[PDB]
Amino acid sequence: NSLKDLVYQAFLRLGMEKTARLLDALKYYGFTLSTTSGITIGIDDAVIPEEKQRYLEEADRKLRQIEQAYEMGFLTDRERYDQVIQLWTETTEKVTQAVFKNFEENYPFNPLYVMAQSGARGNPQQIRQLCGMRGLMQKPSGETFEVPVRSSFREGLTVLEYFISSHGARKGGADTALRTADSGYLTRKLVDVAHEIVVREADCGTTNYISVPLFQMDEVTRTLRLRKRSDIESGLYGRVLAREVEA
Amino acid sequence: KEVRKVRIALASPEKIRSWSYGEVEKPETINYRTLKPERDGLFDERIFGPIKDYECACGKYKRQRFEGKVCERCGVEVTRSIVRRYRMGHIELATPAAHIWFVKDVPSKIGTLLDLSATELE
Amino acid sequence: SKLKAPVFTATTQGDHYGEFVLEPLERGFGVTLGNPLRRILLSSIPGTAVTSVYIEDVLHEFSTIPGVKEDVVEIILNLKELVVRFLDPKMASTTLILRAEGPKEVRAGDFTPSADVEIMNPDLHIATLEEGGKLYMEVRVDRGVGYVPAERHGIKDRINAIPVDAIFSPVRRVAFQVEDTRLGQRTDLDKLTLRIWTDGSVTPLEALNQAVAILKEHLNYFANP
Amino acid sequence: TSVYIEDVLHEFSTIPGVKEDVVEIILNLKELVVRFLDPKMASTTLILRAEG
Amino acid sequence: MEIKRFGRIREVIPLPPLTEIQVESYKKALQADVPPEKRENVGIQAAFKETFPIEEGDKGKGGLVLDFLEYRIGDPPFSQDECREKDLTYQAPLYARLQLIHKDTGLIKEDEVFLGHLPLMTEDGSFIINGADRVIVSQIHRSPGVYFTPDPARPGRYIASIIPLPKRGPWIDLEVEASGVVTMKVNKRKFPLVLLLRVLGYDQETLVRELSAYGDLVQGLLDEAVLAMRPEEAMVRLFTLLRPGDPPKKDKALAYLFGLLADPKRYDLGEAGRYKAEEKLGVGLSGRTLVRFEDGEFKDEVFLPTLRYLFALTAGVPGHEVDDIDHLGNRRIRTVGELMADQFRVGLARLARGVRERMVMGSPDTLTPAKLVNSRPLEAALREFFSRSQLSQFKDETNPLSSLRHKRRISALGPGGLTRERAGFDVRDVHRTHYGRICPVETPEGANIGLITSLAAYARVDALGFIRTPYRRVKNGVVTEEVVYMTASEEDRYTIAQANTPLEGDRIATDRVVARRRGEPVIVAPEEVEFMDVSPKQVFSLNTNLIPFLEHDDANRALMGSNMQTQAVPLIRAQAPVVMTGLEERVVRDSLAALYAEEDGEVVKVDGTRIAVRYEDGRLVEHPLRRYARSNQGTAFDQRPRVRVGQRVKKGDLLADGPASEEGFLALGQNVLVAIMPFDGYNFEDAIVISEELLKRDFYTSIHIERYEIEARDTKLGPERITRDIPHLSEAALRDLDEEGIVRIGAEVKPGDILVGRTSFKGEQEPSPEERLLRSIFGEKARDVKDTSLRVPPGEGGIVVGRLRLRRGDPGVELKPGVREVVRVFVAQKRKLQVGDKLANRHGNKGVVAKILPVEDMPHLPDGTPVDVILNPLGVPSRMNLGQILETHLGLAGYFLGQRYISPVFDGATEPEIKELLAEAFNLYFGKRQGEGFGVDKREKEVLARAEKLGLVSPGKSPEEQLKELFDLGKVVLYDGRTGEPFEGPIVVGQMFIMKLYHMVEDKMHARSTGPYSLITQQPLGGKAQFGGQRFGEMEVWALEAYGAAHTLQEMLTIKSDDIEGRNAAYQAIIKGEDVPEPSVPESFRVLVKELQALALDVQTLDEKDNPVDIFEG
Amino acid sequence: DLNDLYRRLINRNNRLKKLLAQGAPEIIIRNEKRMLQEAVDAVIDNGRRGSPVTNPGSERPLRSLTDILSGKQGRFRQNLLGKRVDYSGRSVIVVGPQLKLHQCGLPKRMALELFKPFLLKKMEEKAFAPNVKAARRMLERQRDIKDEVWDALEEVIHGKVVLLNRAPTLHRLGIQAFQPVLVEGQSIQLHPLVCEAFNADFDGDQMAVHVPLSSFAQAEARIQMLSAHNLLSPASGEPLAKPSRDI
Repeated sequence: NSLKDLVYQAFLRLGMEKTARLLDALKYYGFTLSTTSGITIGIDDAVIPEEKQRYLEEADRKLRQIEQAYEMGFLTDRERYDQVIQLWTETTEKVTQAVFKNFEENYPFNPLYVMAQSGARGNPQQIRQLCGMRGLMQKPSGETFEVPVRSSFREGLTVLEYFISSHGARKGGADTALRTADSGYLTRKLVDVAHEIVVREADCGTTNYISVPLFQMDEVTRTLRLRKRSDIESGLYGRVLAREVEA
Repeated sequence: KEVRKVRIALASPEKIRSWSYGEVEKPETINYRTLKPERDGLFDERIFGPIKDYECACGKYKRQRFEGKVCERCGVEVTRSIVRRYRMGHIELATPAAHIWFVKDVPSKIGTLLDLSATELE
Repeated sequence: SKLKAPVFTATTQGDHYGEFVLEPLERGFGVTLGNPLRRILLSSIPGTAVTSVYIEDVLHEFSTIPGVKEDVVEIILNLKELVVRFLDPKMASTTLILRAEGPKEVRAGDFTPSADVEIMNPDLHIATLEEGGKLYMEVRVDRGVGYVPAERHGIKDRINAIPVDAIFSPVRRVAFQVEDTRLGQRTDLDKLTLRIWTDGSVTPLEALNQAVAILKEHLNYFANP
Repeated sequence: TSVYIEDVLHEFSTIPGVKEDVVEIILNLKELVVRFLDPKMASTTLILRAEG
Repeated sequence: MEIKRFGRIREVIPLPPLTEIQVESYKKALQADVPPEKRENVGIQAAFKETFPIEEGDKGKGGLVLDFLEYRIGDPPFSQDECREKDLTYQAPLYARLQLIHKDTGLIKEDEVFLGHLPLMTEDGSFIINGADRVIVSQIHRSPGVYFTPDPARPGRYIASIIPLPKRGPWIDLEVEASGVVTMKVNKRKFPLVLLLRVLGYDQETLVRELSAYGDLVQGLLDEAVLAMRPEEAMVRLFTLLRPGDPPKKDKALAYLFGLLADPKRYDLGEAGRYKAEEKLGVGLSGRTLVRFEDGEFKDEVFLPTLRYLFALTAGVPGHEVDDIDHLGNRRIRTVGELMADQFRVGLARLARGVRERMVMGSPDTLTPAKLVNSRPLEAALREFFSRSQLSQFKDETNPLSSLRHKRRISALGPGGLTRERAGFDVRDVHRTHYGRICPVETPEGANIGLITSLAAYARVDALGFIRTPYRRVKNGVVTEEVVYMTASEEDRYTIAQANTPLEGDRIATDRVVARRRGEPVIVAPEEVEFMDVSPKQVFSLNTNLIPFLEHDDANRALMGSNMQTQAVPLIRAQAPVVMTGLEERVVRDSLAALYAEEDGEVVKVDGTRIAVRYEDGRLVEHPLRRYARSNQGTAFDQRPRVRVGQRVKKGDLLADGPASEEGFLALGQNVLVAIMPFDGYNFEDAIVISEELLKRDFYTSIHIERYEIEARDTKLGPERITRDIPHLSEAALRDLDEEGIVRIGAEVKPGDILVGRTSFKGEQEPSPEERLLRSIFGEKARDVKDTSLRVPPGEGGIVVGRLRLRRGDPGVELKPGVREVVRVFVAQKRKLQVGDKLANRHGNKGVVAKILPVEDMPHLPDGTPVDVILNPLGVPSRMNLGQILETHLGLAGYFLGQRYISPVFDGATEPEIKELLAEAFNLYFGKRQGEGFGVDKREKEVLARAEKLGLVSPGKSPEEQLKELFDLGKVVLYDGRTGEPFEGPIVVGQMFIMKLYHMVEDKMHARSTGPYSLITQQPLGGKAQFGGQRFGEMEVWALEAYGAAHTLQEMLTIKSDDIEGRNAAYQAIIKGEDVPEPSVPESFRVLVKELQALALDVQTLDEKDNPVDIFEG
Repeated sequence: DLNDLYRRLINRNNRLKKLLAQGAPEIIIRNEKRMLQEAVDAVIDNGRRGSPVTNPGSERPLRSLTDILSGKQGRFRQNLLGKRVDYSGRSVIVVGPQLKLHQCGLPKRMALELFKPFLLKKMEEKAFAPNVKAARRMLERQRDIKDEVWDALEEVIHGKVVLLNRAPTLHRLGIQAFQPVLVEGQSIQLHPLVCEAFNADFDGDQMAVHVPLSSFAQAEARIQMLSAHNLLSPASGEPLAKPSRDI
């Protein structure tokens, strides 16, 4: 994000020419640097937040209390099954954010992290599976076994957890699959239509304009709220005002 | 002057003939043993353009200028080997015709302009 | 083996900087050469700078100064940029005397005339004072070698004056890069480019010459005794 | 810099009685070292021979 | 070297004899080694017998029949090696014994009647069809029975299913629609099913009985009181709506397939078809959809118990539920031996209509078998099979693994009974079944993903293709030795437990036991246990097992590794991965590409060309060593002597290695020393750096043999000879063609240089333009017999080493229609590494190279020795393949420690166990350094200086320790050879096993300024002298359009392709350097306009003022 | 394949052209013209009705005036689908760390074959190599070029650029231009940054390289297609030459 702006920015108040050179050196300067400062990947750096135990521990316990709460009748099979689920996911999210908090107060230069923080590689997600843990999987028919994946890749995930954590890559490999084929399917049809449309004049001469929506109307709550950052830009960016505005 | 439109007009008997340069009112064309059309046919060059470089089928002045190459018994106009790529021909037919595309397209361009029981009739 | 001798060009500036360029080079040598040279430019180099700073009125880089606009800490840094040179062949140590007045703008040349030594950058902001502003300034200077933090030597010329960070390393910045040009069916042929930035003292050129000669002499020891 | 063996036309060959194969042969030679003693010595050719 | 082996759980049984899917299946089909009176059906037996009591039109009256007794196997008209050099189908004559009784009687048994060439299998598992080898693969289709399932174009309602074995019965679907009815779909037909209920003896009150009251859908299937009539009458509204053209009461001549006997309908002998259509249906069925000739009419069996679960399914009660159509207990597998047998019900098909038409025209007395049959329909239909069907695949001979990998495959595709290339989002997916049967991480990247796949190690297919996977039985708390190979439908009711789970001596150890039931993963009580898997290997595919630390790799970036490991190409100084998994060795043996000894004896003669032994008084065999022969990809595998000339052997052990093998162990690539880190963006995004060092040691070098061929035909302009005599060729050229047209062996090849002369007459014409400017590039105008010799295609080449010759007429050499004399020259090449070449780890880190750097650069360790490959980190994060990083650690370990280890599937070593040797290596390694007299220097400490500030090192401990501490932490300090200063951060280093893949730039890469202009389309194609001709698609253009690339667009649509004018025009243009193009009017435009008129319609042309054009000027 | 149609088309128009000249048996004249059309019929739109022409032997439909024009590369589509360049060349791509942005790969080997022309003449225009064609002969002496040569190849390209492209191009960026440079190794060298666009990966993927001649197309390129002049994604007015995944 940072530079990007600069990037853009720079360009803003400086000719494309320059813009480049900048882009350039960065490339360089960073590189050679991104190496002088020799970082690496030694599994140990694949940190696990001490609180893993206490978390998979205190959580492991909230279960013997919802199944021993079921033994009687406190919960239907439905009121029950939605608890072991909304269970591990609450804890799961603890795993996530926790291994991270520890990731700022201790080891703020840890390979992985830094990356994810900076732009390098790594998203909020992934990192997790590495260190803290994965979570619950999606069945083949969109379901989720009430049995989690405690292990984390840093640890040699066991036999079963794999056979269930598997689906994901291929049912999510069907995407990269059938999602690649259809050439540009969309693209084409598209094309054929507006291949005409081109800047053919300066000002249609029209007075007519458009009313841009800044505040979304939640078709559910009906309560209001302005739009999110981006959207906007991609709604006004470079637009052309039709009837001057005061504010 | 260069193009600035393309209008598709129909096909007229008079005009189909107008073109064709030749008149393949003749048999089959090829000859494998000896590469040569077949005394008037699908490749008779005499009617189209010369297969080879300028030259006839027997040999004449492959001269750049003069304009209008032919012979005694070798009327193969001498104007390069490419033009074999556009000069058409024709088989002045026996009697009637139907460029299907007016018969079995979609609306039946003829079996409409004249009713003719939509189809089955034509 | 083959390969001819390099082409040594040099786009000089005047006093600072210098884009020297040697072209013809077989793989590796690019780095080989430079790197160490760099490690000499910025390392052992003959030069001079401030070593102590007496300032009549208040001792402590962390005090206050009436009559003055800036503060001790600054005069310090401003004093560093300052550079002087030695005309006497073997006198590795001089004392300088700065004299302030009422309302003025201290300048690097306004330093005690004296012949034996030479102020090289007469202008420098140094300081600037209000109405009736005092500033005697026993500024001691040394013939150093590279960089010696004001916190390694502990200077002792006077009792209320402050020692400082010796920046007597003419070589103020040196960067290179080994791009590779072509000369025949070959294209990965090392192409070095050196750039040494220096204060108005010793020309970058010499910055190099002296470097080599040093690194040179520094090889004659691998002799065979 | 190079070699030569009896009835051999290419590096990818075999010889009756040798469990190697040019390769196995070649890769064992590339390595070998030889002291030249003389400065004049621009180059020379060694030579070996096997039996029974 | 010295090998340690981690984890226990002793494999109660090694792994299946692998190649079992092709050999053990093909031998129990073609039983030529078992008395002919015996043989318990299937394969050729059940094929000759399903169609042999073959009568003759007219039942009883005029004679002529023809039956079966036993079938005789043929003997190889040729041997494995010849049938290959000579282009033969290594088939094998197959005779059968016929005898046909007449009406007047006669026992005329014509002694073996040739029916057709049936190809024999190989020890391998592949065949020899028209030359090379192919892999008759094993598909997987929907196992017979009945399940029903919901309705697709009508939610809420249900459709019924009746699937018998395929190619032996019709498809039947009882879908209930909105009209109220319950129509019957059969072979593309949708008629009122009420018409088939009455045919099987059902009234107007027993269709309302057993199935009304509940579900008022029976009052739609009912009111049709015009067809709720008579028995032999509901047979003519069925034979006049199922088969038009014939209204006779012979509606039990056709209505006689789809039911009784087994001519068509039937789902196995009563197995999947019955044993399944019994438990879920209305119990009790024998073997066909109902039955005919019983006493007179048809006594229904399975068109009502399934019509009592489909309507009680569209309302219904419990027990009546949908079936899962992708379950394995619900899925089958067509093995090899049977797929040829099914091309025998098709080989014996167009043959049971080549006689039943031969007994109508020919005298019925003058007849004896071998005079009624022609035997062309089993050759043309059983040769058509090994020569065309999408399943008969080439055979990946890259390495030996892939070879086998191929075999293990499982396809859905297929000739008819299969899946197209546009469906499957309820199958492709991995299913709660597969567990131990069909690996889930072997399928291909995209395009096909899913449908295709490799079997799960141990698992075996059996009986009616039911996958069966090994489990170990317990005595409810105790632990047996007995092992349970069982089907899936036999697994959905057992509470199985991991093998991973702690077991003391021989039983259960602890109370918190992890177990699964049906498919759900739950924790179970120690004696609440039925079974327990034999191990995890039992779970992953074959190669998906070679993975060392799979325990720590994403699931996605993994298959990549099991895969790719296939596109693995061999090298010379090969070497097996430092970290293995056992099987590592076995793979090499079941592949057979390595040479072993049946009985133990001792070797006597030993050389590259052979190996003679003298087994224990069992004679003295002497198997040769295939030396430098070509694969099919090209590869070039060759076995190699790896034994001495004097030593008692070990009952059959590596009698010498194979291609990428090292003394019995699979050596895909070469474990090398790696350094994980970023270099000047020299491995960037997914690139990799190399040290000249390997080229030095010539470490990563591949051998490859390209196969060139030629054909000389018979023409009108004369026959195409081939002599070492061809005009204008300057001797210095021919120079290496002693063979009288062929290149001699051992000749150094170049491009354009001659390979195989071949003179053809042709001509009869005169050159002209667009080839007389070139031309003299191909002639000097000319000759009465032209060059047309082979010549080396641009780039390729190498050193020859093999020539083959034929000529229409040799004993077995059979040339096509028009051809005479063949030739094939074989030239190979060394290939080392070339910036860009492709390579990766089993852990899915595919990565090519961009910068081979000198041993002067190459960040080296402190003790001088430099790394090899720099494996930047970045490529690890977003993907989750830790383990690879784990291999590196073990690496450095295995370096100083001097060894190899085996970290099997989820059984490998461990962080606590590894740190152990890692330090165990440091204590050693360093003992080496302090012993020399040194002990860490400024460079190092300075690291450790920050190594602590970074908390990886424990503060307050001697420099020395901060090292070990760190060392054990799998990293260390690294020096950048370029600058004396080391890196400022410990660096993870170690030995990483890698490989070289199929792709190698050398075969890609091209460029064409001009050259071969097609004559068809009028544009750049092929390439005799100079080569290539890049394509250009819409996308390209649109974007081109994107930019106001006007010309860049036009010049991209003209003088660089069709518009003949230009290309020359232009071509010339530069030869002098002018503006160059400006083409008059693009070719194509005219073309079209003309392709137009060449189909009526003027297609004129005007401007702005609307006026006549002049679009053709000629 | 078309020509075999026009065939019978003449076959009939001649066989009946006779019947009328002699022998007026009504019924026949009829059974004949019935083919006259069916002739054309086929030739034009063979496929129609329910009976495709049977070449004596195969069962292959054989084109027709219809088919031919009927896209599937039928004179209409064939254009916006393919065609094959004259100054083309593809290859595997690799890091161009050193390479300054606007710069680019191209190893001598191909780099030459992909310029034969210009080189040639430029050669003559230089004291070396007497006559044009004469020159043609020296760069055909199998391999191992001379020195002076290259020098040329260089003064040869200094100034002109080339276009590049990954496999599934998609956006104008999908292709760019660069002052290519000669460089060892046979693969193609490419600058970082770009990657983003083509979704430039590094696993042996490859790209293309087209050569423009028109004093026009050339200019067109660099001033409209240089990655350098094109930094931002119209797709959303934000950067693309964005440093990253390391830098």
